[PDB]
Amino acid sequence: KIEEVKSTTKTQRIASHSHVKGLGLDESGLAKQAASGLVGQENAREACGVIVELIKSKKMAGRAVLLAGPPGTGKTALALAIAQELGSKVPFCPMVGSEVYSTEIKKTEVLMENFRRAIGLRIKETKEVYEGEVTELTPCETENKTISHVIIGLKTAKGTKQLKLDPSIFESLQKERVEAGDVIYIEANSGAVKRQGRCDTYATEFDLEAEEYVPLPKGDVHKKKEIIQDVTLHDLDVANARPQGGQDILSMMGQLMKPKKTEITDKLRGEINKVVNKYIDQGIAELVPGVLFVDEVHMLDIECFTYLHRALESSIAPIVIFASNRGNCVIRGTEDITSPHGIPLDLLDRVMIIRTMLYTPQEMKQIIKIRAQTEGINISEEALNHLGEIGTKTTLRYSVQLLTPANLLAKINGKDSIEKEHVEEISELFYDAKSSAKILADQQDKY
Amino acid sequence: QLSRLHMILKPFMLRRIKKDVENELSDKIEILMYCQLTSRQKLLYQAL
Ligand SMILES: Nc1ncnc2c1ncn2[C@@H]1O[C@H](COP(=O)(O)OP(=O)(O)O)[C@@H](O)[C@H]1O
Repeated sequence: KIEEVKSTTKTQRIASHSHVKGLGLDESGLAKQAASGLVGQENAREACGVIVELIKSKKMAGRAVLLAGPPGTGKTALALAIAQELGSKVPFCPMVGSEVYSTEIKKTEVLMENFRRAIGLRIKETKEVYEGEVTELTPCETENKTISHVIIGLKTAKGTKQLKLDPSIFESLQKERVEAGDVIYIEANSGAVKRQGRCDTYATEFDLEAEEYVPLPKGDVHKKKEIIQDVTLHDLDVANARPQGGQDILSMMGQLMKPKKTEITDKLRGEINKVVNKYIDQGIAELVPGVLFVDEVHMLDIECFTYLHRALESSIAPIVIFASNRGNCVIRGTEDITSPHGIPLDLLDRVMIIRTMLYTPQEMKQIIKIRAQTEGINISEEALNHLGEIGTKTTLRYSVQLLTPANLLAKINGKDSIEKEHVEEISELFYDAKSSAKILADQQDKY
Repeated sequence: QLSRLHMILKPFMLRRIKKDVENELSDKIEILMYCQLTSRQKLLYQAL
């Protein structure tokens, strides 16, 4: 009769690009007027439909596209649209142009770390494991005393079996404090041992106890399973740089040291390339190269604008997306040479420039309405028009910013929607980047 | 039809129900409870 429901988990927060859901193109390759949260920029959204096909062709390697335009014109919005269109499986690497300055590794090497992180890989691995409750454990002895064999009895639901294992497995078992009656899970690819606690049968033995009890495992004592794994080249490279696998003492104690980055040499990269090629030839490894997104590219030091010449002419380097919003500026680290967008001409010749233009007042209202319905606020027509004129006066970012506090004041006094009075009062409370400049230049002598 | 069927089945059948025989039996309370599907459930429902 009485219907009751429960819902206590909170929703996700709203970012600055939470409404962009795709490029919103058509099958013919043209650009709509308003689709998937994007309006306008037809000449730029159409040019981004070529790029997604270029990514999905898995053919080229070492192509760069540079999005250029005034601030607030939707560069990174287009980049996130491309990333959303390409799907989750394709690896996407966000990056800021100011991250190449590090105190541990050189500027040049971070670019490689990001390139190798951009390229993905899919592996179909097979792991054979022995699981179950230990019923008997015995270390064998031989001539020096040393240990040569380990005898382990594992009892699953199906039954029990006895196994002879390498002394390294015995060392790992003694390391984890494994006795009889404790459920264990050993994998034979790496020799790792995991203890889950005593069996559920030994529950009433002790009135007071601290160990957790797991039920008896079901299935066979020894079994192999297939695991599908998504990895990148940079994961293999970093794992082989400072290894942590294995049950020895060198890697165990390397697991505890401070994780400092290191400069990977060309030899390890080449050997990893050979190994992954061998994996591909076996019909298991599938390559899925992705996209690296470099934002604010205009502030890479000249030592990074020039290594990219050799870094992009490679046959492995993925597709790189640049983004800049600067005019004829001086190149950082040069103090004498000026160039468009800060990027030098020599590197600029290797990129395809996607021009971006400023927005018209008509699209401003549509963008504001889309953002308002994304946040979850209701705005009247006159208030939306007033926000439109405000945006035409200063910028659309300011209009988007004003949407939330206006709703706050609207819901303070019982109103359910934003009115013109709320927008005007908010515009009075907060200042623009240009009005504040005026009131600052008026009193410049006294600051 | 229904009246004819009731007349036909009236002689060689009985019935009591709960009011005739329950002299002290609290009326059971029936409660519905909607439950929302989780993330994984939704990924699978989408696949389906
Ligand atoms: N075509 C568009 N459709 C929807 N929103 C847009 C569009 N272009 C820009 N925006 C919005 O404008 C805001 C600022 O633009 P942004 O993407 O940061 O450009 P830039 O990187 O050049 O400053 C973003 O939050 C974005 O949501």
